[PDB]
Amino acid sequence: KTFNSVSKIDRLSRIAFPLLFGIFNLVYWATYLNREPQL
Amino acid sequence: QVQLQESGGGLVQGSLRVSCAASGRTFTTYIMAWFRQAPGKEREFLAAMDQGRIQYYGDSVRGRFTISRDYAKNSVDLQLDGLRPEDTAVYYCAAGAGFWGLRTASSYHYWGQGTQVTVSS
Ligand SMILES: CCCCCCCC(=O)OC[C@H](COP(=O)(O)O[C@@H]1[C@H](O)[C@H](O)[C@@H](OP(=O)(O)O)[C@H](OP(=O)(O)O)[C@H]1O)OC(=O)CCCCCCC
Repeated sequence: KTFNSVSKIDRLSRIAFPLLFGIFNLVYWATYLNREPQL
Repeated sequence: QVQLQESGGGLVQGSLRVSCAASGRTFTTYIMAWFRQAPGKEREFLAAMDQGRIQYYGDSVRGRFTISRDYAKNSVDLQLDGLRPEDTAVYYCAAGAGFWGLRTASSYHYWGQGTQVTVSS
C-alpha cells in the first residue's frame, strides 16, 4: 500500500503565489500613488 | 504612443501661424496650451484653450497672439502677429488637465518636440 507524495507543484506554489502577489502589490502601489503633481 | 506634431515656419523677417495636431489620444476634454523657451530662460506660458472654447493669454503676449482649437481634427493653432525681435525662441505645444496649474508647465503631461522661431531685423 503506497501513498501519494507531497505535490512539488503545491510546494513551489506556496512560495510563488504570495511572492508574485506581493511583488505586484508593490509595483502597483509604487507606480500609482506617487503620481499627482506637486508645487 | 501619444504624440503631438507641431508645424510652422522657422524664420521670418511679420505674421506666422503654428499648428499642433494630437494623435493617439483625444484631447477634447483636456486643456491645450502653448509655451515659449528662449535661450537661457525658463518656460513661459503663452496661451491656453479649454474644453468650453475659453481662451487664456499671458500678459507679455496679450492682444497679439490668438489661440484656437479645432476639436474635429483634434488640434490647437496659434496665430502670431506683431512679432518683435526678442520673441525668438522654441515654442512648445502641450495638452493636459490643469491641476495646480493652467499657467505652470508642471501641470501638463503631454508635450511636443518644439518648433524654433526666429525674427530677423
Ligand atoms: C505552477 C506550475 C509549476 C510547475 C512545476 C512542474 C514540476 C514538475 O516536475 O512536474 C510536476 C507534474 C507532476 O506533479 P506531481 O509532483 O504532483 O506528481 C508526482 C510526481 O511528480 C510524479 O508525477 C509521480 O511519480 P511517477 O511518475 O509515478 O513515478 C508521483 O506519483 P506518486 O508519488 O503519487 O506515486 C506524483 O505524485 O508534472 C507535470 O505534468 C508538469 C505539468 C506542468 C503544468 C503546469 C501548469 C501551470
